[PDB]
Amino acid sequence: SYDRAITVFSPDGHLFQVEYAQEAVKKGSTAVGVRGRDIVVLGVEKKSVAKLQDERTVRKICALDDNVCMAFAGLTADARIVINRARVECQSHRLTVEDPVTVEYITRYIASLKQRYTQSNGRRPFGISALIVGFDFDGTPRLYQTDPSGTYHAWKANAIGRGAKSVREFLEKNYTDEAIETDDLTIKLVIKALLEVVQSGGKNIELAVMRRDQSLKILNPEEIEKYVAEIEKEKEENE
Amino acid sequence: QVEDDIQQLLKKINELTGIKESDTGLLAADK
Amino acid sequence: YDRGVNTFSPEGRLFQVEYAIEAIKLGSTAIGIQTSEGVCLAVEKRITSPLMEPSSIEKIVEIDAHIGCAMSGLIADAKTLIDKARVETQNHWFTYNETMTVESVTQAVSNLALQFGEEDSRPFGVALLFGGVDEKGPQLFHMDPSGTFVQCDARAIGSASEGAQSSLQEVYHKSMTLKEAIKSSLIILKQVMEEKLNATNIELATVQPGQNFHMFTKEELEEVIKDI
Amino acid sequence: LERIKDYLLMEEEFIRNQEQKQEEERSKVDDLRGTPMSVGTLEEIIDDNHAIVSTSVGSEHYVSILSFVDKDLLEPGCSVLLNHKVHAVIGVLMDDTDPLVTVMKVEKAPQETYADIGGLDNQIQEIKESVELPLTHPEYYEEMGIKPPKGVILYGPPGTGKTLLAKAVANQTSATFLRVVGSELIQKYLGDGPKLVRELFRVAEEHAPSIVFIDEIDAIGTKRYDSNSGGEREIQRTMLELLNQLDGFDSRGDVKVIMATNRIETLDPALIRPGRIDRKIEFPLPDEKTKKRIFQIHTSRMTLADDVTLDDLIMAKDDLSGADIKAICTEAGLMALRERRMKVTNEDFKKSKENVLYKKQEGTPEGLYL
Amino acid sequence: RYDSRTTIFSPEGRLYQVEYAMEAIGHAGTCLGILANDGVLLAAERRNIHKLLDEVFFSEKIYKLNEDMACSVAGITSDANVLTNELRLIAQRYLLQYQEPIPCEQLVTALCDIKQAYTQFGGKRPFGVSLLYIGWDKHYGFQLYQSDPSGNYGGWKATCIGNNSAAAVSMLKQDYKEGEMTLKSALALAIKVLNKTMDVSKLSAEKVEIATLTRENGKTVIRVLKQKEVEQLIKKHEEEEAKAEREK
Amino acid sequence: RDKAPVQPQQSPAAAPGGTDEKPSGKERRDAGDKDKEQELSEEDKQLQDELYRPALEELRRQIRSSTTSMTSVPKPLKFLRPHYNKRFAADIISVLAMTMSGERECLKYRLVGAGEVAKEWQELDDAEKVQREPLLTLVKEIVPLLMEIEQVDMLEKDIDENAYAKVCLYLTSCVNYVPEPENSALLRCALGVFRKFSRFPEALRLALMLNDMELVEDIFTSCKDVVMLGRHGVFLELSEDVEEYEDLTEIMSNVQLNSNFLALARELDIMEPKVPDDIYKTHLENNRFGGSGSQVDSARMNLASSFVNGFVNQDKLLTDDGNKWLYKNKDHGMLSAAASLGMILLWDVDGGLTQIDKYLYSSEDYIKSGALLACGIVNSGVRNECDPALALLSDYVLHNSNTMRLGSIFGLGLAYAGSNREDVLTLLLPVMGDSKSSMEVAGVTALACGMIAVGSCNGDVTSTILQTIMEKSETELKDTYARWLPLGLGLNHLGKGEAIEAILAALEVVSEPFRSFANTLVDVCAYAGSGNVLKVQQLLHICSEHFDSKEKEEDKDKKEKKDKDKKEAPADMGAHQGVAVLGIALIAMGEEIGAEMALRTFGHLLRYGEPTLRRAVPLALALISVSHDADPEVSYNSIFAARLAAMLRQLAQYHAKKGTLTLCPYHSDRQLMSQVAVAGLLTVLVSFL
Repeated sequence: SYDRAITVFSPDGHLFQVEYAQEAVKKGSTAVGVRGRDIVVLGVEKKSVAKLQDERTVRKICALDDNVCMAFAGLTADARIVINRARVECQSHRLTVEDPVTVEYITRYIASLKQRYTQSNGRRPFGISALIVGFDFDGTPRLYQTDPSGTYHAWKANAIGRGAKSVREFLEKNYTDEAIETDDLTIKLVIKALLEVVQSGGKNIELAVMRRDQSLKILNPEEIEKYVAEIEKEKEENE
Repeated sequence: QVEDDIQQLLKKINELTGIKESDTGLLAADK
Repeated sequence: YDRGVNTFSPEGRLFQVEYAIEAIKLGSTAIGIQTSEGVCLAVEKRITSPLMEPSSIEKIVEIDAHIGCAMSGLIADAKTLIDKARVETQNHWFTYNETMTVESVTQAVSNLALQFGEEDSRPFGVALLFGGVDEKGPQLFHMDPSGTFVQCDARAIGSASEGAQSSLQEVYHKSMTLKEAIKSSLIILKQVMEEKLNATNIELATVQPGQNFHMFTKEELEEVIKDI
Repeated sequence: LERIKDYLLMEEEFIRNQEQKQEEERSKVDDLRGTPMSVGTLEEIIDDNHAIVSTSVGSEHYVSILSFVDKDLLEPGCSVLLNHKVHAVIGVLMDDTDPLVTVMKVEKAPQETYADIGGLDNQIQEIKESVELPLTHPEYYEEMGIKPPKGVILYGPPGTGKTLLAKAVANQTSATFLRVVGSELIQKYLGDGPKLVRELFRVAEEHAPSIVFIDEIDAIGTKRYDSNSGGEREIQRTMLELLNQLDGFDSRGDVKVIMATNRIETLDPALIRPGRIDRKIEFPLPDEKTKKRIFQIHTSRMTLADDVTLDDLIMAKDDLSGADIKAICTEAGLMALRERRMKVTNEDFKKSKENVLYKKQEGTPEGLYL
Repeated sequence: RYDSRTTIFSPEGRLYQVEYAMEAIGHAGTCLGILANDGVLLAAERRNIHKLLDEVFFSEKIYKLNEDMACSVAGITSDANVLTNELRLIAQRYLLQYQEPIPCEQLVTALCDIKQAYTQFGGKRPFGVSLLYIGWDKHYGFQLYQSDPSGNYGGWKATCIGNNSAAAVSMLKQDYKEGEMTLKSALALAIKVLNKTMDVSKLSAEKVEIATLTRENGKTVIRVLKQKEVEQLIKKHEEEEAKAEREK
Repeated sequence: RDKAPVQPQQSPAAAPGGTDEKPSGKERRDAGDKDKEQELSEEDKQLQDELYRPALEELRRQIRSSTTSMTSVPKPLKFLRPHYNKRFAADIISVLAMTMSGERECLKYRLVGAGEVAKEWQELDDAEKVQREPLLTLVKEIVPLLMEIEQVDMLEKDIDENAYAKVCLYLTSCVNYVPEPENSALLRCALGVFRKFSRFPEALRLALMLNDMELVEDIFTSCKDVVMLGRHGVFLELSEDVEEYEDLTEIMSNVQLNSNFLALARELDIMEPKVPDDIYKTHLENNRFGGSGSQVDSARMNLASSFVNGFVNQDKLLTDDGNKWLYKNKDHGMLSAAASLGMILLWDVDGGLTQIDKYLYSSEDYIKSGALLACGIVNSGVRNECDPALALLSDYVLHNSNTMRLGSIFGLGLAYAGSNREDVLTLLLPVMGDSKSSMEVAGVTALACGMIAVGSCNGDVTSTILQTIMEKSETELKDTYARWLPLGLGLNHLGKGEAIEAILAALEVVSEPFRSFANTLVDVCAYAGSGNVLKVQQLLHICSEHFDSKEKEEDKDKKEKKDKDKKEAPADMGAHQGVAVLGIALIAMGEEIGAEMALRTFGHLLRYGEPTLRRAVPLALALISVSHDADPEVSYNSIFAARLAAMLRQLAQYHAKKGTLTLCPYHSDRQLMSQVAVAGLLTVLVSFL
């Protein structure tokens, strides 16, 4: 019983820092991710270019292997350390059994490390929640999410960061059965998610794709302008 | 000047009505 | 005060273990019933979103080919304990060419269910139900965070366990049959749950001595649901 | 041009307000009264036409009543009229209308009515059927025979309309309203909280059916001061007196007790239980659609061009309040008088938007998170 | 309220010591580096300008770290020595392992991880030091980076130190340049920034410090320049002030 | 910039410096100048100077309009003939042409009485049709029909801003502040633009203020063109007065086009949906029959209780509750109970005959006369109940059928409102020529012919009410005659818009204060209410008249007059002392929804000691509310616990549970301080569905 420390329970059976460390994620930048049937795609919002510096270093979407893709929320330093560890874990797994690394094993690694990191004596838990997207077994699209407690939790679409309830609520009203594939409709689905974002500034949108066989492709802020134009065309056709 | 008129001269008619009423005005139980 | 695992109470007791027993209560419910025909077992999933894929959340896991489990509380302490049991069972088969019986499984788990110590960490926050078939027929086993392990004939855990045990002792006797205990359990489940009972809410795990393999029911559980 | 009628009606109102023998028995009662009609205070009442009073300094007498003004008016703890010649009780004095009434008993229906809401129309219906329908039309409690709900809790983010709904219930009212800010209940003495509780709710119970509204009541559990004698073992006594006051005895009365908090987690579970408070009421930040209703209402009486879409001020920020939109309006007016225009254009909204989202919502210096 | 250690969180979730480390940064020396191709610069303000020193070190904030990289620094001064010895050791380990100069980004992330390991672990004092980066590589050319006690690092082109440099960043945005790689232009711009932002009347050269880094034919030399060119830079900038008062 | 280069340009008198300086000043005329135009004292000398001199008129109206003037300012614009969406256009058009043309329209509207101000007025009308913010331009352009061509000139696209905004603020302010004759232009040109428009109850409220007969034909070919339907039959019949449903049923008796408007818009179809649906959606219990019908006995309170039970309308149960309750009853209460079966059932046309038929032609005069009274109560479209009563009426002094004359002349007054029914009034000539010593013969004569005659075409001074004036002044006896005959006189005066009938009856009538009280009755009824405050200061002075019953009705006119601007209706009548005046305010609250200030006045008015005023409080007190409601009732139980007070309490309980039909019967009630024979007609104030 108190917000210190991590080790003792509440008198009604809670952990304060486990519950409180998710708030740092919940005040963090928004990053969504869906799975198609063949091409999986995701993206972050709030690029927030401050007019005088470069932004190629602030990239919140990366990869550990050619088959898996990353995202996170919360603070950036824990994401840096966890991904730098996870690359070496992926490569050590590759040094073992010669398969491409399954998404399930590396999510069990990351959440397990995060949890046994939390259980120890006075280590501040990683206030992040990762998005781990891959299509490995005959191109079966999978995306799991993490938690500061360290619970991998398999979804079909995902939304975190600021206002994640509303952004996930849009996918409730959007995600019918016949999404994909239909890759173009998955493209427009990512575009409608970016239009349903908390700010949807139009130029602060950064999205990355994976066709389950190719590499990670960073798009261009003219294709997305065409996507916003055809989405506004669909809104006018609704009228 | 519709609602302005309405409030202004209606309260003025009220006050002018009040002015002529301000001018028109001029035990055995246990003792 | 009570502030830590290294301090008794003036009357008892921990006062950390008590808050772990309190932290049992937050979880979803689960019910197992021992029948000499075989051990049946059930759980609620408590699905939040339609995006939340239902077969991904694990409640019944497989430790041995004839030993099931069910978890109640913190997911990751339970995952650690399942990991250790999965290691230790295999070592017992390794060193003995035989199956570790489920009571001995539970003694092995409860050896460090309380080995909590930060110097010389915290105690764990999950209660576990073990179902299996040893040489003496089927076995149903109930442990706690405090390692006080005992056998139970039909134990219910988690949230709304009081009326579950009440209506369970209302219906239970020693000579039950299989499908009767199955429907008797899922009646109590749909009495303690808040949502409409369907194919995604619950899942069953049935182990039999002649049907040792596949301690699970997949979408025939729909047919079991529609018979009520 | 409306200054003429304004000044003339104001002066006529003041002059008509300043516009304020035949009876011989009344003059005989006047002559039974003294010329120096002194004033005293009661202690007890004895049935034999006379009772015991107390003087200013503390002399006490068995003095009788001029019986054309009733003795049922007399209660222990009242100020009376006394004589000099036999010191007899002369009559009833109008009571000390103490500064508790002049501060707390707000006579005024303050501002705009239920058309000043945003994101409402369920909670309005809750506070309506829990306070107004027990007040105005309690014929349905005849029709069934059920108790009205007692207590109301308003809780949510700061700037949600706790203040606004408190002013709304005090607008449509027919009962005496009382208002307390929850930070007042600690003073620089030992045991001043329970005295405040007892005198406050006694004055609440004495006049009429009433409504007691207290706000920021959470400022008593999670607040400490160097301006505090005793401390937690007097805060607990203040809480315990209010505890017995709220859910006590003796048919408490038609006094609706309505509370309003920012946070909810640091509060006594013995005070959110029913019996005390039957209608807990959520105030979430409701929707991105009634943003436009608050922009509509808060610009309903200011000249503005078209020049903007409220969707531009929907896709800017994720948490919404009247504290957002009214700040946008006021800062737009500051940018309007900054550029000496009317019919407020878009650039005022844009600079007002950015400067209001920055001041204040960011958290915290970079970085963290980002 | 929820103060005591660096670890664990305060319930928001916010932090205590990262914020207080930045507020420890703000009361220190002001430095800057500028947008320049074919070279890059560093500026620094002399703390403790008392007359009984020696200045026989030639470098007080600048540390020519590997060959082609220097670093300004700001904050608690002994922790800067602690980090700079280790950072030279990291760069020299990289050179030992590969026989290639370090391409500066993994160097920056390595130092950020060194700082971050003291952010998570407990109970240790995190380094209340921000510091700059200039350098050259085989992949991007001249570079600029901003280290932070959080472990976050920013690739800038015009950098930021604390309360004495928020107005400097404001002047850098309002007087932004792009396209001109002429180093004397950026040096005059930096002279203007330190003329306004430092409270030194008429900008005495003993209170300033300027270091540059140019690419010469294979060598990538670092120029800790002397005082007389600083003097004529001051006279040039004050002649530009006379050009500014030509509008009167 | 500085005024050094541009300021001495006013000094030369050469034409080219003016003819380029004034376009140069036109570019800076977007802000007028740098400042508040301190060129004035130097350029006012340039007045006497005379090519582009209308541009000099633009400069001159610009600077004189810029500082201040009331008549010389629009003179360069009326000399200018304006020639040669912008900020400059908002300046010289919006504020300068609005205020400047406004003072020209006011100054010439009060001064002369040209076409120049008509052309400028239409030009500013067009320019504010460009600006498109109405409300202020409209209320400015009222005071210059001009407003007619303004509306049909303005009304093309925007419907609800002009209709709702303009017709709301200018209808309310036109009845509020404006005198009557421009309201006809509101109503006729609003009949034009609303004749263009849909949502016809705007035109039906135009039928409320107009009372026109062409309108209902147009709105029935148009509201039959828009096929709810019986519901606009309902508020059609509620909205309409006595004249236009009989003119409507005669011209629609000719045409009818489907005959369903002869079904709806005379009678019986406002009332066929309600009473079954009244039984259906409402479920009223029995413990107020038994409890409120238990409030003891005494043949008064009990008699009143029968009335209270009777006005209960869950079936016509209190109608058919046995016998021996009316046998306990006595004469005028036997009128009240024989009519009470009328009061339970103001529907069931076929059931009315077969329920009243037992009490028809009975052994008792009061049972049969109150029974035909009940037949007059239950309906207004039957007219076959006339002849059994109508045939009997003549008695020639004071026999039975004169009491059937009271219930049947009154109940037939309840029954029909023709263009002028004349046959029933030819029956009314041997009624006033009969002149029984019973008051309510001439009472229901005047009141019933007034109910026939309310809504007359600006009234009439015809030989009907002229005859009752001369036969009124024939006999000066029983002053209730001298009170209730000017009732029906003023009822025939209702329907006025401009009637000089107060001057006509002023010449014929006035005398000793019986007929000066007739003068104040016509003075009350001829003056329904407008912005006409001169009779309100007349009310202030003649309110202080020493005769204290012309005080009663003359001050009682207030709730008729200022019924819409009701915030001024709180007055200091309680602060006065002429106790009938406290009665007058006690009337003046009345029955609408009754806010907390009204019940706050019932705080003091509830507590008074005279039994006619303590009697007078629960009536309007429970009319104004049709615990909470029963809280002042049990407070009245705390007041008494006389017999009058008990009766008053019963009346209050009954109450607890400008259409002329609700305007007449309470002014018929205003002589209550009297016999129960008067209270035998007390149950004829039929103003509620």
